[PDB]
Amino acid sequence: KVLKIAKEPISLETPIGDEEDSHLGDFIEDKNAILPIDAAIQSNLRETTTRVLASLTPREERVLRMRFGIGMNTDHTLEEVGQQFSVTRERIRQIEAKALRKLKHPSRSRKLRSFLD
Amino acid sequence: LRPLVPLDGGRFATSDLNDLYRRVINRNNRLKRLIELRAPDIIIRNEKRMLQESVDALFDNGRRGRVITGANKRPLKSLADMLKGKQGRFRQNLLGKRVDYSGRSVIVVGPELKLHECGLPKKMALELFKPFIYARLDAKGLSGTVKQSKRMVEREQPQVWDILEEVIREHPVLLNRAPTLHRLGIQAFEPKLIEGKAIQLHPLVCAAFNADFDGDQMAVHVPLSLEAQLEARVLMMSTNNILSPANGRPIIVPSQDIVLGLYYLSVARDGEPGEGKIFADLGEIEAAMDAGVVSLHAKIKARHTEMTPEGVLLRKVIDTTPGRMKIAALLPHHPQIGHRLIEKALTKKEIGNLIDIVYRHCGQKATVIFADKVMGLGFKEAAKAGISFGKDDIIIPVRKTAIVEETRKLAEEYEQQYITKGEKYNKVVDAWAKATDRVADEMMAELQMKHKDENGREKEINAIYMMAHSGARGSQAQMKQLGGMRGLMAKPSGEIIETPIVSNFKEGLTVQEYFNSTHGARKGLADTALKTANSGYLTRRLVD
Amino acid sequence: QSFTGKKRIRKSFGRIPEAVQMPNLIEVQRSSYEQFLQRETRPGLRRDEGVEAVFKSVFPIKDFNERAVLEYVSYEFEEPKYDVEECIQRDMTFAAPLKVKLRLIVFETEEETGARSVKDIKEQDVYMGDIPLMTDKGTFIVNGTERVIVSQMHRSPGVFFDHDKGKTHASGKLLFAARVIPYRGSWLDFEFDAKDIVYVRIDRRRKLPATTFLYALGMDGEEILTTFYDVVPFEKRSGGWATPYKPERWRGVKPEFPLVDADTGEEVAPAGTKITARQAKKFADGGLKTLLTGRYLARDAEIYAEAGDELDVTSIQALADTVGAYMRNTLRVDKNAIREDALFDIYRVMRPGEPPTVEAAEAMFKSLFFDAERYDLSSVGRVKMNMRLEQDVSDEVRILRKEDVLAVLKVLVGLRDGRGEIDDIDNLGNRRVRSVGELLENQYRVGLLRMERAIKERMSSVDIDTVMPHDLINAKPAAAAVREFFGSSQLSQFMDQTNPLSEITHKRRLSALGPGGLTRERAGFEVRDVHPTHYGRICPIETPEGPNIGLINSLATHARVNKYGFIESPYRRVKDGKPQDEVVYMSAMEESKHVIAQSNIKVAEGEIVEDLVPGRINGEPTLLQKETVDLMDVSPRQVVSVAAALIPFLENDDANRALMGSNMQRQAVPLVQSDAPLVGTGMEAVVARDSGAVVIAKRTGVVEQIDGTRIVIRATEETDPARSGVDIYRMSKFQRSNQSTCINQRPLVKVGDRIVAGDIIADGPSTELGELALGRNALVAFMPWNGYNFEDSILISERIVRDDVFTSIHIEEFEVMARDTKLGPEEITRDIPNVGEEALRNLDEAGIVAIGAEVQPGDILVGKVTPKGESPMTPEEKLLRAIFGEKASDVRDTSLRLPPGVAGTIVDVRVFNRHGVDKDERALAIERAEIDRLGKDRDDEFAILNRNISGRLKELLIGKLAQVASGLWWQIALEDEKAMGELESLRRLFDENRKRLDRRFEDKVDKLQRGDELPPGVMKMVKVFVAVKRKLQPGDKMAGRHGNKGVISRILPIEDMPFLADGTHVDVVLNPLGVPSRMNVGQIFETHLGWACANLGKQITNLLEDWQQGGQKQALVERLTEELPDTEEGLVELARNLGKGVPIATPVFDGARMDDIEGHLEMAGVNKSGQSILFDGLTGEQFKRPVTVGYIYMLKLHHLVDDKIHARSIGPYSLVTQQPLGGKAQFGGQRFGEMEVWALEAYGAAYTLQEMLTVKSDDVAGRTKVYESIVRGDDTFEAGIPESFNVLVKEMRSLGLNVELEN
Amino acid sequence: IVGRLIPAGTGSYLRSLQRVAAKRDEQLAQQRE
Amino acid sequence: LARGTPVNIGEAVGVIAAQSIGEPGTQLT
Amino acid sequence: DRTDDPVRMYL
Ligand SMILES: [Mg+2]
Repeated sequence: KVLKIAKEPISLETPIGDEEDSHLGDFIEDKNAILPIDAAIQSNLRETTTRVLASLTPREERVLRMRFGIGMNTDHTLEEVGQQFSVTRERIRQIEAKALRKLKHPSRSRKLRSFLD
Repeated sequence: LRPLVPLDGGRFATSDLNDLYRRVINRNNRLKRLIELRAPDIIIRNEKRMLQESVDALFDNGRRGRVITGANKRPLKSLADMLKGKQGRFRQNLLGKRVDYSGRSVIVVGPELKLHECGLPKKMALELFKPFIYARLDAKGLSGTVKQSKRMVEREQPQVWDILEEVIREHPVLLNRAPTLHRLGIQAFEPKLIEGKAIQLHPLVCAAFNADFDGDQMAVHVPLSLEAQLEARVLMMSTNNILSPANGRPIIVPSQDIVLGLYYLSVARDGEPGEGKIFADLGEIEAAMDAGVVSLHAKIKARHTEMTPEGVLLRKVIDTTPGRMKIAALLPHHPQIGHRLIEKALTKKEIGNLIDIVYRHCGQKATVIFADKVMGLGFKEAAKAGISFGKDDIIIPVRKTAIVEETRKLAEEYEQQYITKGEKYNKVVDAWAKATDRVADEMMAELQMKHKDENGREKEINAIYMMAHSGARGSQAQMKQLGGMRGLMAKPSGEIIETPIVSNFKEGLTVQEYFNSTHGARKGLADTALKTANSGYLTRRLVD
Repeated sequence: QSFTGKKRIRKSFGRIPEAVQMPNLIEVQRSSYEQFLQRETRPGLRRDEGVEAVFKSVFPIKDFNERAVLEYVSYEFEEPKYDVEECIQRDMTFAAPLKVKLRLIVFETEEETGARSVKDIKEQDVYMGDIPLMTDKGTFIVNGTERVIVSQMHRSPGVFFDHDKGKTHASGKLLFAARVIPYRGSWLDFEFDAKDIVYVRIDRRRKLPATTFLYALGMDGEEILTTFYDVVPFEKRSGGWATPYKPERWRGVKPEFPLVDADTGEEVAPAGTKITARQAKKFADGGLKTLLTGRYLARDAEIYAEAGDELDVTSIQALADTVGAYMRNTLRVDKNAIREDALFDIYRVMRPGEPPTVEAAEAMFKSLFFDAERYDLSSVGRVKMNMRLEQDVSDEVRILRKEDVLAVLKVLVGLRDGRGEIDDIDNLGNRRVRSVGELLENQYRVGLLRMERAIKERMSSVDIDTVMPHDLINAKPAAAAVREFFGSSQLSQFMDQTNPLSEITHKRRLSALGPGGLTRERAGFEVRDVHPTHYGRICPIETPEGPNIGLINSLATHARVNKYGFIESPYRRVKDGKPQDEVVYMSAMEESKHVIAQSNIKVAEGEIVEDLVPGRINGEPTLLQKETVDLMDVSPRQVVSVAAALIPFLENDDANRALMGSNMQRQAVPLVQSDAPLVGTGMEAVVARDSGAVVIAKRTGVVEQIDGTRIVIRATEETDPARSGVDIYRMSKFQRSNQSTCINQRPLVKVGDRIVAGDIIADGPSTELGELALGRNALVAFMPWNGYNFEDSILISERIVRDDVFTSIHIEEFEVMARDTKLGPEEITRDIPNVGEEALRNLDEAGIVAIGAEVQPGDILVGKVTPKGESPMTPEEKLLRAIFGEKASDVRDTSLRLPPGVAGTIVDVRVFNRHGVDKDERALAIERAEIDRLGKDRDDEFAILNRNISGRLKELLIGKLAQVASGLWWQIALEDEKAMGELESLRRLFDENRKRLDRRFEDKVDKLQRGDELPPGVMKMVKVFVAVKRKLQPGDKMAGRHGNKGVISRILPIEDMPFLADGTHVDVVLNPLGVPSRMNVGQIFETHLGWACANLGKQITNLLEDWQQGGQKQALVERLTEELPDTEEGLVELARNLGKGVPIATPVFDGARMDDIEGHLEMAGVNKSGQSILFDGLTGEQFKRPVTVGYIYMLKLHHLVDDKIHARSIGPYSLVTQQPLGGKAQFGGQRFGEMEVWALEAYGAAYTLQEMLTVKSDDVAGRTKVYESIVRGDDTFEAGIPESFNVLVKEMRSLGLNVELEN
Repeated sequence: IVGRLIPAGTGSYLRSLQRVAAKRDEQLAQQRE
Repeated sequence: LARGTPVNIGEAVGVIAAQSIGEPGTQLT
Repeated sequence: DRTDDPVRMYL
């Protein structure tokens, strides 16, 4: 581990060809910039989830969304989402398991079978 | 902005500004430690000077001693060095943005396509119209989700090709040639999903692009917005870029092949089969040509509507030719135009004036349709004509050896007694610079004469003379250089060579004359590569 | 004729060129490195030029504080640790270690004694480093993708006098800047100004007077004007006008004073020419004239005289008891009259910040010019100075002598007004060419100077008495210099290895750019021209068309580089009238005084009978008579280069269009089944035999067997006993060239065919029968076919793509790494999760693609499993994962995939495991198959060796019933002892050879099992070699042989092409408009010659099909082809190769004229018009005009449509600007530049510019929005602030600016 | 450089439309004091 | 100069003129 | 005599 310790970071403005044009900084990729395709699957995963949740129970869909968070980013735990609906107990976990096993059929989970990859 | 992304190989790629900021931070920390340590007054002030130099180099780095990085030997760029060169807001950052949704492919002639339709490779249309293909698959219902669509087009399934031809129907794509010198360099075309992997470009439009098909990557762009997709149809279309912005001359004029075909169709000779054989309609000419009764030398009479006066004009039996009738039928019906324009030889200048008059008097739709027809007509009548270059095509003037001998003898009469500069100029200007157009003029005169066969009909016109007269690729200077005297080569300072250079490219040039030729031509070739830089600089100054 | 033309006899067209055989094409760099690396014994190490000289000049050092010397005895060169064939795969440095002898002595002791207890030397030895020994083909393999070092053309050292052309002048005067350019040091400028004064503009920094420079040397003041002026024969006051003057310079001057004779008189008032007055003065015992005042009296003149010459008087105090006016003006303008003042001025000019001192300034000038350590002017510089300005012998001295500056100033002041021509700074002989040898010598000298500085800094601490040998000498800067020279140097930037001609033209490439010369911008319109001395030494046609035109012009075919550095082109020396045979490579410097007459002149049986032979006495061509001729050109192709010499009818091509064709000869991919051109050039055989990738028979014996992978050859007809035995040539199979193209070799020799030594056995890439074949000859019709070839585009037939005639391989050989990232070691296992099983096909258990399995574009090539941290937990993705029950994969997909292309099949998949843990659980079967094939080839070589050894032993024993006793190969089984002893000695020597081979193979297998050389980070590297079969798809830049380039048009079927009279369809249909526009009519003549050759081939093959080896076929071959009649039975094989067209070797400037081509067409059954009737293919009609239908030699230039096509809607974006990357590297996008954005700006398309450079590329928050909108269906977008403007305002905010938005 | 719509061409017409819309909004604001 | 119709408001007249002046470049001198 | 160099000034 001593060797291979980034001995000398090469300058990002170094030339790449026979001339001083198109330096290395213009050829480095981006491992953090969200590509537009990956954002497309994000928006559609927001649309494809709102459609699958529209078939569930209204209160059940609300508690399932609160379990993860579609509009609200505050991902609540089982008990936290439990207090918002009824007595915080295994009933919330039971309804969550029932909903999860609900949209696993070829009818509801049809457009999502090719979504998880 | 100055990243430190880990490159492939465990070697970090730190930006140039990172080293400058590190140096500035080091100088600041050293100055803070010296001030708190109560260093000598000559070291603290020297520390302040070092910090000042570091901050100077961090901003511009040019006004100082060009501080180089500790690792590399290249001059480190700074906040000012970035904005100056192309790698900042000048070219790389703001103006010359590496726009996505684009494509670069070698271009090929697209004569089977319309003037407003450019060939697009199927392997490139998918990568260019990926979001549009996804939208068409989602609206059509073929793909359930975006991920499934991307999984569909990624493998290039057979069901997505039908959607690609449907999405690319009226969506123009910007064809961007490598060098652009005017607004016609970016022309939008209704793409056609052609086979192969090369942009099938229209022959008439590549002249405006400055793009020949000897290798010219035409960068294709795709407008995403509904207005940009529509903006490329109202203004960036090839049909709307007929007349070049330089002057009132159409840039969609046939350059090389269509002009040659029209010249071959318009050349009229008094000797040919079917002399004065009056025809009924335009189709009668082709029906008789397919029967071998009338040739294409344009010497037969027929009927055609010229449409000169107000309103419709009667089908007057004109004394025109059959070859000029095939082009005359392509002309739109409108006053001030008709067969009167095709009566000339129909060279490149005349054909450009014809596309200009058809646009100057008639509309753009009829002008573009006439350009599309004449390109197909010129192409069909040029391949069937047989315009191949041959050994007897470039005819050397028979009255050339005698004139060369007399010139070289006149170059020796005054040279016996000898001022040397005056005698040299008499032997290079009046001896070789003069009579080199005399030999070229004699060659042109012997090439213009239509040789008549024993049967009273002329054999044929020289293909090189046809190319020179029609204006496709020939010229008087090029004719003289190819078959004439070849002129006199240049010098590094600009002086004309005094030695005799009597040989054309059709004949065998010895080593010395060809070396002089490549000594005079490399100057012009460098001017094509060096003076073009001055042209780009002038264009950049003018647009700004 | 040497087993390469006997089956491909080419009817030559040259008149009679046999002046001098052209040297080896790669001989430039070969002979360069062979003076940089002697590689022989001690007597062979005596080389004043090369690495030895610089080493012996820099290695010996001394210590002024401890009296420690580090002597240099000699260096021993060792063989390379890795072979070229083994180094090309390892991707390492093909270098050999340098062992130098050291000798540290401490004899010089104190107490006035010259010998100490350790006075005796120790005879040390230090590992200097590994230097890239030049391969036999001149490649200089530093890593994978071997890069050859192009020669550089820098300003040769020596004094120069660049007379200004009016620029930077007062009104119109000249400058005459006398500048001496040293080989290594500081430049000097002695230019003038409008004031008519010489200023020593040292290194173009300041313009201090030359009097300061003269004072720095010591010869200035009352002794500098000694060579400039003298004493006048004047007298004092006396009766009348008494003066003992001699009239010798009064001619052409008005008689301002009555200098009449003493007795009678002379010097009349007219003073026209003084032609008679001078004669009378000379005949009258001197020109005693009885007569100015305001003249220059700065001659030698402390008791009665004073400093300076400004009297303005009438010779008071008893006078102190228009060609040259420069020295007197500089001495007065100079404010420094003391040498100390001049030294101070020089120190202030060089170092203005440092305070000048008395001894410090004198030491600075000495170290700058009087010091050979810094002002290292090469011997070529001293010889060039001695030639320009005449001086004594100074080959040993390098620094500019004090007398040299005086001669330079004198010649400058003489050339200011006539008196000799200036020295042009743009002369070939003035521009000495440097090669890889001299460049590596200079950079190794720099590295040795750095090492000497380090050793001097380190020796002061470590004592020399009882010190470990070579403990203070470092080795990092030694090898670091050569690594930088081969890693990122401008001269070692790339090696164009698309074909054997590209390697030769790249090796014979004199690039005027790079370190030590003018850059691409620095060139200008001057150096981008061709000087007259370039004739014969540097080709003027073959030059890159881009911005680097005139700077990378390749060397001529016959030109050679002298020991000094100047290009020496051969010239057949001729005496008065009779041209003798003695040849001498006359350099460009000595070519001016000699008169040269060009070749291609009608010479009689014993001399030239023209009497008006053409030529040039010095650059300028003229008409020189038969007499007064000493130098003659060797061959007409001496002016053209290697890449240009293969242009048939090159004299017919244009000077500019030939540059396009000569550049594409080196830019033609190697085609499978590529045959020699029917209308090729005789240079093709020489360029193919003197190039790389072609095995040449190093022996005379007959070939034994041929299996493609290798070719065994017998020893010779007369071989030594145990010198070498049999020599097997391992034929190089399909390996990726430096241009990502195929390099394949075919064993042209047949089983049981004797081959002499020195001939090409197996062809290389794009070669057939030994001759160079850049492409395949295709039937061409130069007619516009339906507009598909309207522009320079080239129509194409399906027969040229169906027959697999223009198809290359282009092995990509992608590389993948498995570097151990910080978040756990990266894995190369089977596949990353969340991947379909269709992409995992063709992958073994290791994870790499199976060797020989076709891989579509984008398929998984090597599964790279890279562990990382937990990705950003999104709510929708977490819900989907919980719904499907799967778990979030902690590893990120990083498996290498093929880019969009038609690559398909995989040739080789090399795996380089780490030395630590290799073959533990990955690439085990790969290494197993590798060792199995290695053992198989070793066993085959051992078997063939034993076979030939047994054959030789039987041949030796039969001369000294052997069939009944076959086991007597090692025992005589009789009373013989001498023969048995000789057989035992031969068998033991052959067993030693076999043991050496086995030792090499076991060393190779041990190196393979121990772990290949891997980078410090990555542990397992897989180099998958994917090979393509690119056909002639529409888009390929198929350029002609002469320069008529053009993209291939639509591939018409073999039915729609234009029909010929014989029914054959042309494979290509070019455009005839390219000839009149660009005067390349030789392409038409070349096509006519190719058509004649094709008709001759069809006639001969139609004559052999009816009667094989008929008695009349030889007569027709003799009539068409004299070196044709061969006693062998190869006539049945020669016709098989001639059936495709009898090849022709036409010289570059002595080929076939119009009459020759006409006669060839008449004798080959071709129409006399050159053209031929060509029926249409689309519709079908006899064209009413003669159409040219010939066999043009088309190419398959590397600028394909596959490697150039590109399409990326959204690819990886940058970091500094968040813009899409450029180029086809990783899904780049076509950059929309300022000049290309103006096209839409002038247009009304502002919405496009508001979305192409606002939301398309540089809007990370708008790009995703517009993509989601386009995917949803609505074509609406929004983009307020692009990332470009954001980074621009952040950079401007970084400085003291206040760039800030508002309202 | 700023990335906004160009004031020439279709961008020029959209700028004219924006100006006339701002004038209309000002006239409407003047109606309601 | 694009068509026979008069110039319309909004065209980059200066940019069009600059391009028309730069087009004769690369073949001057 | 403007050196325009910190090193030279320090020296
Ligand atoms: Mg072109």
